[PDB]
Amino acid sequence: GSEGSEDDPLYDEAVRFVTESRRASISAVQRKLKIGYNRAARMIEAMEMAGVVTPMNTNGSREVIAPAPVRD
Repeated sequence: GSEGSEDDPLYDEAVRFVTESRRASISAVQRKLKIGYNRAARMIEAMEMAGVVTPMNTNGSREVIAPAPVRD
C-alpha cells in the first residue's frame, strides 16, 4: 500500500466525503473527489482498516464509523 492507507493527498478528502455522505462508495468517492476508481477504492480500503467506514452490508453498502465535523 502506498496511496490510500491513512494519510493520502486525497484520503482526507475521501474520509471527509464518506463521513459527510454517511456512505462509503468508491464510485461516489471518485465522483465527489474527481479521483480514480482504483485510487478511491484504495483510500476506501484505508477507511475500512482505519475505522472510518464499516464493512459492506448484505445489500452491498458500506457505512461510516468515523465521526463527522459537528463543531471541532
